Amino acid sequence: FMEPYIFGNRLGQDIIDLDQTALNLQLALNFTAHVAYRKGIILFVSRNRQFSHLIETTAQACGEYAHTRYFKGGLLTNAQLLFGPSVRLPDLIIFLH
Amino acid sequence: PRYELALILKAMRRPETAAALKRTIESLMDRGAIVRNLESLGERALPYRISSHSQQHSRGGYFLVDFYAPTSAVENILEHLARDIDVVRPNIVKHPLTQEVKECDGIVPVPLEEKLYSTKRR
Amino acid sequence: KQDDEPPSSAFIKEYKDIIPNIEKVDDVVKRILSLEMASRKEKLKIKQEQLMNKIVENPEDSRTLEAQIIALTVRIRNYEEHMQKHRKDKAHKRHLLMSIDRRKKLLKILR
Amino acid sequence: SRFSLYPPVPGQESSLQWAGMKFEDVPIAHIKATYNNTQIQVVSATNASLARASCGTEGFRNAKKGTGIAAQTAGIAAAAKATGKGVTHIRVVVKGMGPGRWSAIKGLTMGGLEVISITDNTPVPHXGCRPRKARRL
Amino acid sequence: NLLKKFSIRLRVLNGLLYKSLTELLCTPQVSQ
Amino acid sequence: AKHLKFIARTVMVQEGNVEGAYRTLNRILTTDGLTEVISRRRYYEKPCRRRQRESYETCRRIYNMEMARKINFLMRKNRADPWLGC
Amino acid sequence: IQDIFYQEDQIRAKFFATYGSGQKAFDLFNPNFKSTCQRFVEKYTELQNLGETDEEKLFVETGKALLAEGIILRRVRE
Amino acid sequence: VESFASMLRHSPLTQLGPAKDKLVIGRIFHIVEDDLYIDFGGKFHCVCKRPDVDGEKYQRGTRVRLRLLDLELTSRFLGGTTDTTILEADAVLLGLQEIR
Amino acid sequence: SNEDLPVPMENPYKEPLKKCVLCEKRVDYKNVQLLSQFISPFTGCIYGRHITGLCGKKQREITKAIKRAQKMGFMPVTYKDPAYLKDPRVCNIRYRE
Amino acid sequence: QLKEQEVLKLQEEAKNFITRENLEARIEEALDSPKSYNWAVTKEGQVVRN
RNA sequence: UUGUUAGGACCUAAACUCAAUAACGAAAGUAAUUCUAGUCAUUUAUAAUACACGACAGCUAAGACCCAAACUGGGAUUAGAUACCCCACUAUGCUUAGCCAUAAACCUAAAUAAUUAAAUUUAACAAAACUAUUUGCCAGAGAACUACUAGCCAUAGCUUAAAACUCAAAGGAC
Ligand code: FES
Ligand SMILES: [K+]
Ligand SMILES: [Mg+2]
Ligand SMILES: [Mg+2]
Ligand SMILES: [Mg+2]
Ligand SMILES: [Mg+2]
Repeated sequence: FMEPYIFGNRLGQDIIDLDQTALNLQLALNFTAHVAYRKGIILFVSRNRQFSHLIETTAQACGEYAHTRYFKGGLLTNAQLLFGPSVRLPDLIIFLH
Repeated sequence: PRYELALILKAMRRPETAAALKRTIESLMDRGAIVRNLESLGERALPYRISSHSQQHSRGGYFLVDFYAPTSAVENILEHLARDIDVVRPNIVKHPLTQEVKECDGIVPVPLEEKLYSTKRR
Repeated sequence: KQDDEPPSSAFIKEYKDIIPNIEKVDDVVKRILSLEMASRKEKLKIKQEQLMNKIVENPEDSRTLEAQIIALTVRIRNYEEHMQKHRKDKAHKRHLLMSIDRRKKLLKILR
Repeated sequence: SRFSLYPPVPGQESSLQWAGMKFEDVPIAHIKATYNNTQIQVVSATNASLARASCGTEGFRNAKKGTGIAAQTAGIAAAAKATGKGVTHIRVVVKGMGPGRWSAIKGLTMGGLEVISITDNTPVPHXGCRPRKARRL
Repeated sequence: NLLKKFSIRLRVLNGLLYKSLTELLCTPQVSQ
Repeated sequence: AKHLKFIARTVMVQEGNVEGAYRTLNRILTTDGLTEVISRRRYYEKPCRRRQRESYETCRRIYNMEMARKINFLMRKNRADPWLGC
Repeated sequence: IQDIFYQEDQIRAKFFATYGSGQKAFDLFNPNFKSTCQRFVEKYTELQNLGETDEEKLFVETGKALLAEGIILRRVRE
Repeated sequence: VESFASMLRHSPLTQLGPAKDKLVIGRIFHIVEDDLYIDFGGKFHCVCKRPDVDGEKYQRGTRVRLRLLDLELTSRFLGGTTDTTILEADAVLLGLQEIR
Repeated sequence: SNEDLPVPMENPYKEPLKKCVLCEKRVDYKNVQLLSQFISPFTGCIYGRHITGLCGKKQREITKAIKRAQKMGFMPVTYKDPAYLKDPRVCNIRYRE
Repeated sequence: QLKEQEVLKLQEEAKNFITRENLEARIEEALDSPKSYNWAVTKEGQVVRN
């Protein structure tokens, strides 16, 4: 499902068309701004441990939330049990990985 | 066709060996052959003890005779040479030069996936 | 038997038309390239070529039904000679009966 | 300038001599190690019998006749008869793959004979005689 | 496929198994 | 029987180390497969069983070699944790 | 997926086969880095613009031009 | 504004061609004991061992020389529909780069 | 459209396939010196293609030449002739530890 | 052209074929000069004639 | 009798390594070497009441006989084994002429030309799925690889193959 976005194969290494990235990134950044404008909750999520501290530092700088640790089963589908009766779930989840 | 004879002869002195190679090559001609070349490979020790005509042999003279003959003559030639008392072991084969070394690009990798499906499925 | 059997002095099909052009060739060289110093397969390529000329209007074409039928008559007569010596060869006995059946099928389409 | 595992080549000249004897002359110790009995015979290089022994001749019987210690005793016994006859160096041709294959060679060493080489002549047919049927147990 | 694929009588079996395993361990057949 | 005696399957004893010579001769006769041949040739193995075994041995080797390859492909990644604490 | 092969690659392949990689080390952090091979391909192109049609002529002439520049090209068959 | 196609054609990584047995300059960014994580400008970093000679010289930020082998270590194993990647590159550390 | 777009072509940097030691070399039953390089010094047994390193074609060529030589009184069967023990080592086999 | 050359080569080669007239003389030349078909290859695939 | 024999005879039977190979043949089947003969073009699928073949085992006649070996005999075993184990030996495995036509003869996959998308595990396990074409075959289970009929160097056989009867299951994968 990624072959649409691949510019080609440079000697075994797939290259990503940066023109499709620019269009898609424009849409994603615009969407992320309107959600933040409306005071929605944004949660950054990644399991890459090299960038765990960077992503937690980014979320703190933005004013948003980060979950870079082991993700518990039911965190979103069973939030009321895990967090409390009136827990407000995120309005947007950004998957850096 | 073109046949390569491999004639192991009894270890003898040159006078008698030359007589053995004249009698042999004459037989090829008597069977309708056209002898092309005669080569010697030297006297040496046999790889094992060959027993011919009620005598055990440990040393023999190796010779090659390149020749042409009809396909029907190959059988008669070997039959006649087997009755000669100075012939340890005659073997006629098709001449190697008539067969030409094939051309190869290299070793093409065969995948392991296609080696286990063969071994199991059949 | 058949009316025509290639002579032993005939050249093989590769050099059949080349040796005549050469001005002078030795008797030995002619004997090496004759049908005497060739396999039975070579003698059959000469039998087939003779039949194609004597029957087919265009002997250059070998894909016509008449040419394919001629190719199978040479094989059939070859297998019959084989089976006269190898009386218990069951693989070639199958080859003989399958060529006969193939010829009959082609003769039907030709008709 | 190194030792060669490969034996000397018969019909050539070599610098290896044992007790003023060439390789072709050193007597031969024929060990037939079967799964029941281990026999031993020592012969001169002209094929003349000098010593003979086996687990049976030592006095072992039935199952004990086919152990490691039984062949060791047979080797020591073969050495003693050979040592009396005038043998110091032996070429060990060990046929068979039984329990006393090695022990018979160890007994010969303990008995005062010096092994210079170890050959193997276990029969291996190249296609031969149909072996007996597998035992159902 | 491959990944999925991968009294008197006891006296006779006890003695013979011993008689055979001793031979397997007297050579490198199992391992060096 | 017709060949020359003492050339085939013959090792030479170095400095009276008669055990070392024997232990090398066994490694030779085993690497060449004579040991397995002599063992199996004691009783008749029927052609149908011979093919089933040789097929199983081939497939077993291929599986072990690939599993060994994977264990060695990740041999380098087994190192101290660079991102300890995160 | 299209294999990405530019026309310079024909020249670059010959350069690596004849001289290997330039003894100077590639610096992939400099966005405008010019390697020994990239200068070879720039000169090879310049000569080809003049109209030389023989590949052998363009390959040996480019080596001479770089030699004048002072670049150390070793024709390492090993 | 230059197009992406132009950027790729003239990119240093495109000029390198095949990365086997090539020479590149890397930078140490992370050190764990005697293991050096070196960025050579590619997608994945490599991990080398601190050489016995001049070990103290290999500190963070130190530019070094490398001989690339693979840009990514990946291999397909029996019963796998995709390649297994360790998210790492292969290179041989040759030594420090002379500042000059 | 774009001059910088990639051009279809066969891989310039393609690496030549790996040949065997006997690739494009005649294998004759009378060249017992070459034949002896693929048998065992002690038993004389033919080595497999995982030891000789030959391809399928040349492995069969050597096999047919050894058997013909052994059957025609040129080569021994139960060992390697001592006169070829000095020749180079081509087979990946170490009897000594 | 190829077949004409092959015929001409064979005719040139046929000059040196053995016959009843030169049999004894050719036998002695062969005996005087032994031939060797032996040669060996290295791990690099290089012939090593001795 | 045994061991050894770089002693003689014999040429019975079977073909180590190669073979970690996957070739050939319609299937059965086929791998010691050499030589001879030899596989090949029908567009393709589709055939019996015809023709030709058909592992192993078995019969007929004359040979062969190294070894193996139903069976038979002797020795052990056990509360007793016609068993499993040991020894001896036979039909037989081999050859040359005739017959027998049977295997889980199964890759348990009919033979062909497609496609890899139909937002298709379309039960589950096997071997990803599916379409088109032609023939053969199947229609709950036992009765039944049976009875009878017919064909056949077969004569307890082989192929073809029911009914009464009795039940509400039989059967498959997990
Ligand atoms: S790789 Fe070419 S013949 Fe072996
Ligand atoms: K009994
Ligand atoms: Mg026989
Ligand atoms: Mg032929
Ligand atoms: Mg009998
Ligand atoms: Mg009826």
